[PDB]
Amino acid sequence: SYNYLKAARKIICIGRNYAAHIKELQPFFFLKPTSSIVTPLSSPANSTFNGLNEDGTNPGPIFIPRGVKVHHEIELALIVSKHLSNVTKMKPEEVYDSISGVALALDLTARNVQDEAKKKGLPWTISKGFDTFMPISAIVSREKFSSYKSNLQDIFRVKCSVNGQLRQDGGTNLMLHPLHKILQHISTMISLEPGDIILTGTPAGVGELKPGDRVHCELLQNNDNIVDMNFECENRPGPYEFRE
Amino acid sequence: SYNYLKAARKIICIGRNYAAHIKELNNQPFFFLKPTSSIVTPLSSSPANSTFNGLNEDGTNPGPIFIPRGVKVHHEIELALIVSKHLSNVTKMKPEEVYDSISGVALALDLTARNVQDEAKKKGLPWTISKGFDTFMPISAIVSREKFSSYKSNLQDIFRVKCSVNGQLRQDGGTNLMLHPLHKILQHISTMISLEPGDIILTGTPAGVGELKPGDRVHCELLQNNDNIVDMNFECENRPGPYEFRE
Ligand SMILES: [Ca+2]
Ligand SMILES: [Ca+2]
Repeated sequence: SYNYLKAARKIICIGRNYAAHIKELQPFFFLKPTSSIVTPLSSPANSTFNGLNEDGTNPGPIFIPRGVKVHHEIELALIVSKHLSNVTKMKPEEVYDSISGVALALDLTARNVQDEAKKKGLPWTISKGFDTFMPISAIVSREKFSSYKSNLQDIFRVKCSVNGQLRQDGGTNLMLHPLHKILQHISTMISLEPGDIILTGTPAGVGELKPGDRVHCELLQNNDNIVDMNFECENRPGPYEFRE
Repeated sequence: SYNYLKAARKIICIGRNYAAHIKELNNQPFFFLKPTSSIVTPLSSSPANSTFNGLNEDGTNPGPIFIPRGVKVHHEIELALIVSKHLSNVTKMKPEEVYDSISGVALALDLTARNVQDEAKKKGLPWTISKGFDTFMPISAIVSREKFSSYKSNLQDIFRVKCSVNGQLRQDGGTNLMLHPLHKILQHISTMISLEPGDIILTGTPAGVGELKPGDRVHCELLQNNDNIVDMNFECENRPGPYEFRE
């Protein structure tokens, strides 16, 4: 089921949210356009995005734009199911009641474009929003993990492999800002509504992606595979070309 | 009609897009997104502690401009285009094609948390929050293209925008001062972030940016061939939540 993708009016993400070292066991956010959504192949002309299908699907490859160095970032996505506006405080048990399920997503980033944006203090939008820059899986309904209703913070494990090599493998228990604080903090600035997709950060191990690479990503629940997706990278057509 | 608002999948904006001195007129651009959750319409357009609870079947969201605690807000009056078709990897667009790529235009305010944005700039961090607070995109009803069907060969020079606060005029400029024209904006954007019917594109603001504080009265308008086609007003208030900016 990819239908939830049609109800997504917004995609807000959190950055640098995973511990790289034991000792560290403040936050910034950025948007991603829903036009960047792309779904696995097994789910017009010169077009790199023509809108989602009736069922919310958008099968296609990752379009690496010319001149751009793309880095992959595997992440757990929350599918908000309630209206959250200026929440003063949320407890772990409440995350479950605020979402309809989760999904496995890749927060593709145009590294060199972002490097230049950070240098000039300019918007990150483009480096984070190219078409297909948010490859995502089908939704995993909460009922599938209602048994962990009181706290979902430690049950998930996310991993990403490129060309048969494991590059990222982290558990959500390494998260710096927990799920309940993410939902609460955000609501005090940019109110959330049903259908909103929230990316919660990526674990260490970010690597690059080039045309021809095969990406295999997984989402585990108590070390049990519940999401397995694959994407192929190709050259983005059109006239775009990034040159510093 | 504010129904178009319900169909907007995204809001993209172009920055520093207006000449401030004659000199540049006889001759680079960056973009950023805004959440549709930042939309707010005039009080006469149509729960608890909520500064945004979704749009009505109307497409409206009548309300004040909620200014966050500790935040300094700057107003930016701008012309918004309402895309009507799929634009992806377009190689070239002529001024004449703008009319057929939109269903109309609207008058919008691109509100910004200046001190929050200054900090982001220094730290090289995203502008999202400084540009996305609820109500940070006050916007008018739609102006259907038939209204200006007569200039379908080139709409670049027929509009003018103006913003005034507490009775005093602050911003006033014609779209003829735009550094990057409407057809180029649409074209260039499509080569990175494809557009689909319903997308809203903010096209930049003229010089004269100023501040808005709780209790302020904002009056903005859009003219076509120097005739007022849209006139909207907004009230500023204190954001009612736990948020507070401190440097
Ligand atoms: Ca990320
Ligand atoms: Ca602006």
